[PDB]
Amino acid sequence: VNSFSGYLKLTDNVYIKNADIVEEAKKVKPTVVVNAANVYLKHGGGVAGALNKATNNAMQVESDDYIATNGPLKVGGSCVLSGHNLAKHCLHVVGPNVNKGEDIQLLKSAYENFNQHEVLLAPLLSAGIFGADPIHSLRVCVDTVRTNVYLAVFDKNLYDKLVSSFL
Ligand SMILES: OCC1(Nc2ncnc3[nH]ccc23)CC1
Ligand SMILES: [Cl-]
Repeated sequence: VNSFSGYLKLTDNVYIKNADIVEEAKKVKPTVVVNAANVYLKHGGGVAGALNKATNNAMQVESDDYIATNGPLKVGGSCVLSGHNLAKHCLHVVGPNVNKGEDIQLLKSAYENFNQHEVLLAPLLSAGIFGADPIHSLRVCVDTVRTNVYLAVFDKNLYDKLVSSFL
C-alpha cells in the first residue's frame, strides 16, 4: 500500500492520473520523482522547468555542480540527485528529443532507468516539448517498466485521449 490517490490502473504495475507532477510530488513526497531532463540538466521548461521552479532553483544549482564534475548525461541515460522539497530523490532521465532528430528508439533505453527503483512518480518521457508521440511514450512505458510507476499527466485533454486508446 502507498499514498498515491485517484490513479487509474492501466496494468499490473502502471497507473495514471491527470495532474501536474509538481503537485503530486508536493502532496505525496514520493521516494523518487522523475524529471524529464536534457543532457545538460538545464531545467528551463516543461516538467523540468516546473520541478526546478518548485525547488526555488535549488535543483538547478545542484545540477550545475553535477555537470561541472561529471559532464553531460547520455540521451537515454539518467542520474540520481536530491528531490529537494518534492521527494527524497529525483531521477533525472533523458528521453530523446524528436525535434533535435534524436533516435526515438532511445525512448526504451530511457524508460529502462525506471527499473532501478521500486516505485516512482513520473511524467511521460519525450512527450510535450520533447516532441514525441505521447501515446507511443505510454506504450513504451508499459512495455518496458516493470517496477511500480505512477504517471502524472498535466494536460487534461491529453490524459483523456491516453486513457481511451489504451486497451
Ligand atoms: O502533459 C503531459 C506532459 N507534461 C507534464 N506532465 C506532468 N506534469 C507536468 N508539469 C509541467 C508539465 C508537465 C509530459 C508532457
Ligand atoms: Cl512539456
